[PDB]
Amino acid sequence: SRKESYSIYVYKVLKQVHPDTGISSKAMGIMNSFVNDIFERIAGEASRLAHYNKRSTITSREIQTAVRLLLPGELAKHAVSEGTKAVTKYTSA
Amino acid sequence: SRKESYSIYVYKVLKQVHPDTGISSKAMGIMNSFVNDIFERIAGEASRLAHYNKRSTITSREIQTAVRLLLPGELAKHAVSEGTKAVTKYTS
Amino acid sequence: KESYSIYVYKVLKQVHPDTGISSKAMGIMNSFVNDIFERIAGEASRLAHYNKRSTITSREIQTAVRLLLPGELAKHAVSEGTKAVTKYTSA
Amino acid sequence: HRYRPGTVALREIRRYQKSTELLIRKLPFQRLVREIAQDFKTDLRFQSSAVMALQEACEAYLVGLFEDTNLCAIHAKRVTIMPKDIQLARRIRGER
Amino acid sequence: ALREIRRYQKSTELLIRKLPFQRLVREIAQDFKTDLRFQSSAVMALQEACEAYLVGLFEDTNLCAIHAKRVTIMPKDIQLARRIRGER
Amino acid sequence: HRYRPGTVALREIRRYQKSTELLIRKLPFQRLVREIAQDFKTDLRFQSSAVMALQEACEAYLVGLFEDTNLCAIHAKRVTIMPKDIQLARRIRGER
Amino acid sequence: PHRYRPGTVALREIRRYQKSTELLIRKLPFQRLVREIAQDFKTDLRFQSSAVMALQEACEAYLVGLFEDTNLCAIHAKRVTIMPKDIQLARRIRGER
Amino acid sequence: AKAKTRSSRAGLQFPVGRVHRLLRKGNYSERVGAGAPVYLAAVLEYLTAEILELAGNAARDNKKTRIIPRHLQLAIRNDEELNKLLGRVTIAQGGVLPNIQAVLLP
Amino acid sequence: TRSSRAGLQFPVGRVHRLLRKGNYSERVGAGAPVYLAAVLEYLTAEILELAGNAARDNKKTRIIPRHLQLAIRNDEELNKLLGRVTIAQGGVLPNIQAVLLP
Amino acid sequence: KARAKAKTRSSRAGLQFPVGRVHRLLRKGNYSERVGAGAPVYLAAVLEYLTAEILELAGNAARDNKKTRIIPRHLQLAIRNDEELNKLLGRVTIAQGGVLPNIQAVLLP
Amino acid sequence: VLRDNIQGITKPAIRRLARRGGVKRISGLIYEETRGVLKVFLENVIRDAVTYTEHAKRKTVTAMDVVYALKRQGRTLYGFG
Amino acid sequence: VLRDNIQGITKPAIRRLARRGGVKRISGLIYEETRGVLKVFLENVIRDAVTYTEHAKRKTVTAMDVVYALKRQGRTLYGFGG
Amino acid sequence: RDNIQGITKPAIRRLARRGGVKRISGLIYEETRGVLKVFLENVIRDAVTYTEHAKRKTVTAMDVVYALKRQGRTLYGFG
Amino acid sequence: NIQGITKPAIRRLARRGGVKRISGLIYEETRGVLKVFLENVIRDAVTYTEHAKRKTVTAMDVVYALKRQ
DNA sequence: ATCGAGAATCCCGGTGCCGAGGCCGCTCAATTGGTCGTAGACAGCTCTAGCACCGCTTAAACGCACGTACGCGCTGTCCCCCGCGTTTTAACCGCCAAGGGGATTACTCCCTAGTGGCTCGAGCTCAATTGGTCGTAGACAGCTCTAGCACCGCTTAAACGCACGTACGCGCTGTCCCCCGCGTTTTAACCGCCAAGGGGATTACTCCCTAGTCTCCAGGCACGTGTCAGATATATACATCCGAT
DNA sequence: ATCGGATGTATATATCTGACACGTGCCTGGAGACTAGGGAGTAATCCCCTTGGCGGTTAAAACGCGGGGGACAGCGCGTACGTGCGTTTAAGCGGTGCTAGAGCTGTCTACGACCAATTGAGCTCGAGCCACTAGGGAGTAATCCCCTTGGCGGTTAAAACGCGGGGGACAGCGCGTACGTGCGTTTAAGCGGTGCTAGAGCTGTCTACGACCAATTGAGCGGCCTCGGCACCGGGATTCTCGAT
Repeated sequence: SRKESYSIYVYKVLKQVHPDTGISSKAMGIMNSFVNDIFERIAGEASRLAHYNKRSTITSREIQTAVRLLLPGELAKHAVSEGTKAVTKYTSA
Repeated sequence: SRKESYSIYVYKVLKQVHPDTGISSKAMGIMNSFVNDIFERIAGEASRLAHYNKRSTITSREIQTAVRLLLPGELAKHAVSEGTKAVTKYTS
Repeated sequence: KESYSIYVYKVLKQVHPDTGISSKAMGIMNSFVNDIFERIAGEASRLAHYNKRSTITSREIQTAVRLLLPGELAKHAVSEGTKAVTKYTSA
Repeated sequence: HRYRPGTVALREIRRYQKSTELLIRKLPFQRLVREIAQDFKTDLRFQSSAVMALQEACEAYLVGLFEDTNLCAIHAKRVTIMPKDIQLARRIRGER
Repeated sequence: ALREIRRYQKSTELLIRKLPFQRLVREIAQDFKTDLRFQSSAVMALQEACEAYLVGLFEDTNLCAIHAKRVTIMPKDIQLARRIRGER
Repeated sequence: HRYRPGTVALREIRRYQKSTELLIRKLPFQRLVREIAQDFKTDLRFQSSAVMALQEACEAYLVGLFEDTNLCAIHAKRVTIMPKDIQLARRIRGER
Repeated sequence: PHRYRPGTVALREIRRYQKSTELLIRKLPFQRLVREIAQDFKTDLRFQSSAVMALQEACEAYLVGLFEDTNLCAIHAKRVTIMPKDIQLARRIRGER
Repeated sequence: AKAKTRSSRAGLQFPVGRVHRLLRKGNYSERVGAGAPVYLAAVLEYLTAEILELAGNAARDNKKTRIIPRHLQLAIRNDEELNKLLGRVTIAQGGVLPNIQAVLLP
Repeated sequence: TRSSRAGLQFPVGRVHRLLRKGNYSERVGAGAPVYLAAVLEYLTAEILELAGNAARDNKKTRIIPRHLQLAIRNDEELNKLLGRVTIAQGGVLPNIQAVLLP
Repeated sequence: KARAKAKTRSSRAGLQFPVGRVHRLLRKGNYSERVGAGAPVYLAAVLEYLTAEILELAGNAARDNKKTRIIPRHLQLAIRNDEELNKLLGRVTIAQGGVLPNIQAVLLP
Repeated sequence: VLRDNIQGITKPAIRRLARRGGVKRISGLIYEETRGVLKVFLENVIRDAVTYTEHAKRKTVTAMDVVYALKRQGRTLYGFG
Repeated sequence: VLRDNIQGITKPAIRRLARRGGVKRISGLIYEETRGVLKVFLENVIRDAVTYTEHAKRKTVTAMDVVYALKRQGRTLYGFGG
Repeated sequence: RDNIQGITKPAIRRLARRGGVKRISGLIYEETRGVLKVFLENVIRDAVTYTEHAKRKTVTAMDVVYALKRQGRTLYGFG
Repeated sequence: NIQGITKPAIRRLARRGGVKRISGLIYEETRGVLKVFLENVIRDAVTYTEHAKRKTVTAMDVVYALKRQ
């Protein structure tokens, strides 16, 4: 009976950035479609970019060069920053 | 600069079978490629089954079991007859 | 009554030391090496004959490997072969 | 007290650009989708969410086409959008 | 000389001089990476791409011009083509 | 409850594609081979390796032919293999 | 305004071309194909004409045999128009794919 | 000891564990490294936060406490980078930016 | 010539040389080349008869490739023997699938 | 003037496969009048190579099936799932090997 | 059991669509033209959808078939499924 | 009990072979048809095989005769005497 | 370059006519081109390698016929 | 170096693109267009080299950078 | 660019409702820890090939000037779209229930965990290695003349694009064959042990056959030649196909 | 089936040209002849693996049967493909360079065959060590209930529509500007190379790091209830157009 989404996490981020505002159901579906879409773009480019280089593993390097490919300009910088900072905040277990 | 072929012999047999008719050059090339091909088949198989029985000589027995392997049906029978006839006339 | 069994076992224990082979799989393996041998030697003999030379050298064997083997196989094999020959010539 | 030609029009442009609702009526579009769908398979049903996806797509596509067409019309030194413009727009868009 | 359309439309050969384009691609590349080398196959691939893109844009541009009841291409037309093609 | 037609069929497909054993009963096939061989030469013995080689060959050939036949059947927009399919398949194969 | 029933000059052409015995592709476009395709594998090859004609005889023979096989697949599905499904089935059965 | 979620070690709201599962199941690779899902989750959270701030300020600017589709559309279509990223997408129930060509004014 | 002792047109001597020089074996028996010559002459004669009557029935006097193609492809055994072969400039047997007739 | 210790050419080449046997087979197989001295080390090297390729693929294929031996089925799974190797051995049938599991999609529920 | 519904896309509706698109004056023979364009667009999106639905072996096309159909046609849609 | 052994190839056996080939539904006139094709396939291989053992002047068909016959007719077989 | 499309549609139609087909769908004309290309790519690839082993720079008819023979398509009429 | 792409060449393109007459302000304009196209494709190409631990741009990198368009 | 009129929107305060949002109980997807086998990072090497730079023709870029096409703004006629009031239509709401059909559940089958053949050493033997002789393939360089590219002018077949209409592809519908699932009944496959011999395999023994070498010559290859078989060009004769009776 | 009435192919009739058949001249190879010696033939014998032989159990084949799902035929439509015509295009025939290189040559070194003897690797032979009864997953048939389809009943928003008149489409016109062209000048691309070396692409090695496993649990999800944020309304306040001048 259960079907998954990203709704609780975009609510978490939403209350992180705008504690006062909320969100309607449709806007929630837009956000979830956005997260799924950008996920499939990044993972797609990462898989193809692993294949071109004949390497059988998707690493954080593939994700970051894919992120440099899909995102335009300054976004790709912040994305590359957050993504790497988080990974180090994870490496020190 | 001397490159042999089978042209003279296919012409001789051709006049044996149809003395009035002739042959074009192209058809002659098909004929010569054909005889070369069938040669490669019979000699190849003869060598292989000579190698299978440890024997080191390709004799008329290897040629005839090879021709039984490659040629189909009545072709194979008539061929085996021709070969034995030629060998027997040659021996005498 | 010889075969290629000991050499495929040596290669096996070289690449996957824990696993072994059943007799049937062993017959599949050496039957395979026998077949591929006859392929390479066949093409080598044919193209040595085509260029009217009476010697099958490492040059003919490599063009046979290039004709029969597909893609990267033919590349990786060619590396092994040439490297082996060099390791043989200097030794 | 008539309104001069061309002022109620851009009044409507402001109104409908500020609005966000679907602009073609629901049941006609629904029956259109059903009739079109009968060609590829006859016994087809549609989840309401599906026809609503198809209508959001349709209206979005048509407003984008209409703005591009408006660009072509202005490019021919005009104010009236006419089939010349739409056919040029879908020609360059590659929509054939 | 409407023949220029005849001639060059029938042709299948590069229309921009090769090595000037080579320095163009090289200069453009200096922004993204220092001491890039290029194998010639690559520069010829992107030059062919360039030529294809430019001729397609030019056909669209001529369609805009003809649609405005003119015959001469103007920046109006190229910008109109790129603002409906989905370009910047 | 009882199984819909065509379910035990797919169970058998999964089972036998995952399987790796001979599917023709050993002794009937053995005498088939012997009977066929008696036509070409009489008073023959067979080492067991030989008849089992012939069975591995036969069964492999038949499963490959059956996949091709299934492709012909599906190509005619069907699910049932019929001699139309076998004859078409070994005609494209060149098997006279 | 004489018009032949659709299908008449088609098999009229098949009768013609089956009794014919000549190459069916323009030899110079085919030669340009052979030259460009070969250009990837080795640079500036020369071709004796007999060789290019060997390749055209081979090519055309292969394509007419494939076409009879594909036509057989087409009729087996109870139509008369050959379409890529037929070609792909035919090549998959002859062992080309 | 008592288990923590990878998303928390990463300092993220988005589910690193889910992203990993989706990467593996979708057969993008034979094998997925351990830093991939935490990175990708981090970027999804970043972009999500970007659109959610801009939309937040859109709704706030429009006397409302709740983000509605129109607020997301105004958010993206007025931001060059996002509008490029989301150029060939259509925000359902989002409408279009108010824009009248100057030639059409009186 | 040995070919005359055997009673054949094809060259026993040439085929013998080919067998020895040809990478088939080391020793070549004495009866092998006359047998092989006999078989090659036989098959040659057969297809040359069928081709002969094909050309003659075409009212042309000289055998052309097409005549060899009709000769081979219209004979069951010969068609099998030369199955994966391609007779250059030979065309195809006239054959129209019956379902396609008008 | 005593000899040197006999060392095998197969070892000089750095191979497990028998250069000496391969050489003998080349000469006896009536392929040529003459076999070059570097030919058998080349041929042996390639035979060992392909053996290694299929033998690794089969080995870890069997290890996925949680078994300590390689049986015919494991090497056929190795061959038929590798585009190049399957292409090379498209006309052979590994006795006791079975077939790759595949059900035509139109036949599934 | 329906036919001739392309005229059901009323002229005021099309007019509104144009107004949102920023159009001020709209020629009269566009209203039919637009309908034509609309039909073919829809005809494709639906046809694509059905193949997705037929692939999932159902008898109702879900919104995910619409969204997949559009995504293949380069027009991704947010807010459904 | 040596004549008519082509009938000894039961309908279930053929059915299994077909299932391994991935077929779901099987018409009945195949059970005879397939028998026929098998009878001829086998008829060819043994013929080749027998001539090989007839050439070696023996009286048992050996496994090498089968594997050689299969290669000869373009169906190489791995696993029996190399 | 880009020569494949140079094999005209009428030509393909002719090859088809010799093969005995009456009615031909249009998407064959592209399909067949593909089918031809890879086929040619194989035989030619063999031929040139035959040339390269022979240390020549012209591909001879014998390289073509050898390529065809080693691909199971023996060709008569060129040597 | 953007002005290396010369007026006779832009001409040759517009004619290849079927253009009769050409306003003189086109050239700089089309030059600009060319730049951005190159500026984009080239960029992607080099990020395919940077990911490949390389310092030369191979032609594969430009065909992958091109299909990203 | 005024002023009154006044029409349309804009705005604000009230009504009330439905979904946003949070607690909750809970289930199932994420976490946890240790092996271990291998993907990939990294380093170094081989030699490709990328790069910067040489001059030299000549193709083409370039700089003017000239005169002409074109486009751009102005004007007159006029077509047709806009705005609006009045009638006409069918959309919308909500609600309703029946039920299709997709979701969800309860079995059931599969697929594992658990309680004889293939590796390892002792004793030969047949083949691989050694190294020195000897005879020849073939490595190598070059001279020649074939023959493969390259271009070109004309003709004219053939590609090509397209207009038109029917014939075929494709789906949809109904019916009825006939295949599958499944339980019962009926064979005959498989298996169990065992020995007698056929026939394959070894061995040993002499001996017929073939390779190999040389000299002789005639049979077969390379050109040259002349011509008639077939090629090409045109006309007619005949076999068709189309439609209508 | 059966006339006319076109259409297109086959055949015929004329003419001619070049591909084929035959001589001419040469030269490489096949034919005798001869001995050695090595593989082949033959005998006896050794020994293994093929063949039988018979019942007993029971795993599987055969059989029967109910239904259900799929083959298959008929029909209806729409549109893809085949025919046909006129225009365009480049192919192909013919005949010309020119020069890359296929093809033949001689020569002298390498190198690979050949042998004897020598040893060890690989073979063989024997010995001995590594089915049931649960519980998750995967399909799958039954069953649950959610969500699609269709009806009520209107009223009422929204489509239709009809009409005049305002304005924008558009066609022409005139003129001035700013492309196009042509020809004289130049310049730098292109091209055959050399000189150098960054790096690419490949191999080898070693480690770090992800697959992989059930067992546990707490994060997230379906359900459920509450309440305020937000849509909607009415009526006034603002602003924004419109006309006349």
